[PDB]
Amino acid sequence: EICEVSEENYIRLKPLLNTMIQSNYNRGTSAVNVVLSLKLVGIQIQTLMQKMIQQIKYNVKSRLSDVSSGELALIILALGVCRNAEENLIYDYHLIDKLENKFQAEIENMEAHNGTPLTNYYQLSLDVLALCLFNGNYSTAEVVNHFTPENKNYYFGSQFSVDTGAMAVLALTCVKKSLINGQIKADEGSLKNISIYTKSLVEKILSEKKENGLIGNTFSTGEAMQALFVSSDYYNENDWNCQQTLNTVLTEISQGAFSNPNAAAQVLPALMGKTFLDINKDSSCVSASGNFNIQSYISVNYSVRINETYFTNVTVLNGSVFLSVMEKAQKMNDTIFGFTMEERSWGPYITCIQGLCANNNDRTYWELLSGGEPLSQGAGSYVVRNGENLEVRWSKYL
Ligand SMILES: *[C@@H]1O[C@H](CO)[C@@H](O)[C@H](O)[C@H]1NC(C)=O
Ligand SMILES: *[C@@H]1O[C@H](CO)[C@@H](O)[C@H](O)[C@H]1NC(C)=O
Ligand SMILES: *[C@@H]1O[C@H](CO)[C@@H](O)[C@H](O)[C@H]1NC(C)=O
Ligand SMILES: *[C@@H]1O[C@H](CO)[C@@H](O)[C@H](O)[C@H]1NC(C)=O
Ligand SMILES: *[C@@H]1O[C@H](CO)[C@@H](O)[C@H](O)[C@H]1NC(C)=O
Ligand SMILES: *[C@@H]1O[C@H](CO)[C@@H](O)[C@H](O)[C@H]1NC(C)=O
Ligand SMILES: *[C@@H]1O[C@H](CO)[C@@H](O)[C@H](O)[C@H]1NC(C)=O
Ligand SMILES: [C-]#N
Ligand SMILES: [C-]#N
Repeated sequence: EICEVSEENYIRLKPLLNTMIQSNYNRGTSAVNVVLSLKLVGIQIQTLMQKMIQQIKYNVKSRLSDVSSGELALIILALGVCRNAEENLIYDYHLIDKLENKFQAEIENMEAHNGTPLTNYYQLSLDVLALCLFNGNYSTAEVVNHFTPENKNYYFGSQFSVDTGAMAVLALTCVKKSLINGQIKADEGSLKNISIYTKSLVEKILSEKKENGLIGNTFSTGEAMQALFVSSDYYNENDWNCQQTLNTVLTEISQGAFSNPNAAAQVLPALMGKTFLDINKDSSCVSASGNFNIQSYISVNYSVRINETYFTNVTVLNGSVFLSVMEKAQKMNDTIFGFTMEERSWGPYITCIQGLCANNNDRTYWELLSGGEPLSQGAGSYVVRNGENLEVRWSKYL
């Protein structure tokens, strides 16, 4: 099933539009995914598009190897949504060949280690999808090997990463199309195995559908919708009411739930009935499209768990975010609450506390909780309230 925002309700998407526009004044965040979504729905913003190229050119010279596989995949997608002059940058800077190397690097690490890539299956899926859409050299055999639905990298503890599964589905579907078309060769029987993978992932995705229509959570719904658009083969119209989902999302938007330019960007395409598979490197650009009118305090229970728990009383200004709490709590005692952050596009990401750094290969990270409950937002975004047990917990995957 595919449902779209009624053109009568197109105005409801205004906050996302604005939110993504304000991204301009932020060299910290990425403009790639922002421009990616916009271009994908036939909307062009010069100011953001200019910012995108700036970052892209800045990263081809230096950082070239520091850019992650998925990040490169995203760059490739944003430049090649439709055919324009900027698409040449894909074939000028050998980005596809670069992605093949970065993707292979992910593979190497999975063998050099217990099955963990340099990043994650979400990015891995992005890689395969990009390589697939742009005729890159990838092993369809290696795809079947590493993408089985029961793979550990689809799950975080007990939670099945809806985001990951959704992106996996999109990628796998692309290969599925690239196989039916003579666009690439594959060991016969692979199509079946891929379809089966896809079938399984969809059922898992739908299993995480909330009663209000959300799939996973708010910020996984956007791309879960895309995955479900392209996989009607594996579900009935009673297993999902798309219009309900669309309604719930529209409600949250009005509630400012997508103040995060990355959260906004990732939800935009599905709301307009678009998916990443709508990307055609051989032109579809609708250029003419686009036309736009224009002293309270609070206290919380700040826990930090490793084996033992170090908890304190923190009092901050109203409207303060989780990260601010962490910063004030680190002033109270640096030995116990001193931490390390990285900007990580999405916003501040907590890497180390007390010198204990998260390790990808060790499957370990710091989890953010509110009264023993995993947050749906990053530390910089999550506005804290009152009486909350704000726990930061050393965690693994099962
Ligand atoms: C498909 O899956 C079956 C069972 O897992 C396996 O025996 C076979 O090798 C796979 N076929 C291909 C072409 O990968
Ligand atoms: C555009 O928005 C402004 C906001 O002040 C409003 O005054 C005006 O009526 C709108 N015009 C059109 C054509 O939408
Ligand atoms: C604060 O958090 C810690 C860890 O969960 C807990 O031991 C303590 O009881 C909490 N205090 C309150 C006010 O609930
Ligand atoms: C906590 O305790 C475990 C086992 O008692 C120990 O191996 C580890 O170093 C400590 N911290 C963690 C969770 O790594
Ligand atoms: C922490 O102290 C603040 C004021 O310093 C107080 O409002 C709060 O009640 C204290 N914590 C608890 C357990 O109430
Ligand atoms: C601070 O403001 C928020 C919303 O503006 C409100 O929910 C909260 O009640 C205020 N502070 C307290 C302690 O109530
Ligand atoms: C930090 O907290 C610990 C634990 O109570 C305390 O012993 C120490 O004096 C505090 N000061 C620092 C910065 O180490
Ligand atoms: C993140 N899960
Ligand atoms: C998750 N970052």
